[PDB]
Amino acid sequence: NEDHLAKELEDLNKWGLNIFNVAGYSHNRPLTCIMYAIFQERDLLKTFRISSDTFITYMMTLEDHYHSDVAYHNSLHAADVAQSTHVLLSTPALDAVFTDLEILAAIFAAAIHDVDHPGVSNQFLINTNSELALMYNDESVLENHHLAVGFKLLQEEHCDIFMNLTKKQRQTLRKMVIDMVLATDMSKHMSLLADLKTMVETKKVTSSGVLLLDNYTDRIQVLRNMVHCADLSNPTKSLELYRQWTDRIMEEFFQQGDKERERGMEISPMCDKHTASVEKSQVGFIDYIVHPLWETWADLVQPDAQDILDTLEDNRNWYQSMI
Ligand SMILES: CC(=O)CCCOc1nc(Oc2ccc3c(c2)CO[B-]3(O)O)c(Cl)cc1C#N
Ligand SMILES: [Mg+2]
Ligand SMILES: [Zn+2]
Repeated sequence: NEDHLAKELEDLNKWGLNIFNVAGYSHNRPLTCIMYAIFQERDLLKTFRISSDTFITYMMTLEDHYHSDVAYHNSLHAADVAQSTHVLLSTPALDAVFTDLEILAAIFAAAIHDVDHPGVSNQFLINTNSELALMYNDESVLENHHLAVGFKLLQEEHCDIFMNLTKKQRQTLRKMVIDMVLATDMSKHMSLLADLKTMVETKKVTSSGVLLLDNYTDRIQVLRNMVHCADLSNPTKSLELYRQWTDRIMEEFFQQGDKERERGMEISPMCDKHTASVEKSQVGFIDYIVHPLWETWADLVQPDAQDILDTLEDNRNWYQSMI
C-alpha cells in the first residue's frame, strides 16, 4: 500500500502521473496526498513556514468540501489540476521567471478551483435562478463560489496555511488566486487566448531560451493561462487516462441533462444521453477550445510542450476515428 503509493509518486514532476492510482493507494484522498507531496517537493512548507499539521488539516477540510457523489468535479479532478499546474510551473522556458509566492498561488488556486461543485454548469444555475447566480449577478457564478469556499476554510481552526506570509504577500496572493480561479470560467476563454497570442507574437527570449516577462500584467496573464491549460489538460494526457476523464465528465453531463429534462428546460449541449455522441463531442471540444489554447501555449514555451501537443492531436484523431 505504502510502497505502491511511493511508486506512483515517482512521477510527481511528470505529465501523466496516474492520479487515479494515487486515489486508490491513498484511500480516496488524492488532493491531500498530492498537495502534501507537491509542497514537500517544492520546499513550500519550509519557505512559507507552514506546519505539516496546519497544511494537512486545511487540505483534508478542502478535500471534504469536494462532492464525492459528483462524477467529474470532485477531489480527483482538483488533485489532477494541481499536479498538472505543478508540472507546468517547472517548464524549462519559464525557469526562474516566477517568484515563490506566484508558485504557491498557482498550486493553491488549482487545488481550490472547483471546491463545492454541485455537478452542474453556470448556465444551469443562471436559468434556474439559483441563490449563487443571484449573489454574483450571473458572472463567473461557480468560480466566485469556489473562491469564497476556498478562502473561508482558511479561517477554520488550525487551517490558516498563509499565517506566516507578510501582509503584502497575503494581499498579493489573494489577488493572484482570484485571477487564476476566475480564469477557469469558459466565458473568459477567448479573451485569455487573445492575450496569450499577443504575448507569443511579441515574446522576448534569452540566449539560454527562457521567456522574459517585463511587468506584473504579463506574469499574471501567463499564470491565468497556465491554470486554464491545466484545467483543460485531460485530452493532452495518455489515452487510457483521457478515456477515464471522458467517462466521468459525460456521466456528470448526462445527469444535468436529466435534471434539465424533468424541469422542462432545454437540454444543454453534450447533455442529452439519448442523442449525444461522446466521440463527436470530444473532437469538437478539442478543435474549437483545447487545441487552439495548447497550440498557443506550445508556441509560447517552444519546444517544451511538443510531446503534449502531439498527444493532444493523436487523441483527437483517435476519438474522431471512433465516431
Ligand atoms: C475529458 C475532458 O476533457 C472534460 C473537460 C471538461 O468538460 C468540458 N468543459 C467545458 O467547460 C468547462 C471547462 C472546465 C471546467 C468547467 C467547464 C467546470 O469546472 B471546470 O473548471 O472543471 C466545456 Cl465548454 C466542454 C467540456 C467537454 N466535453
Ligand atoms: Mg470550474
Ligand atoms: Zn476544473
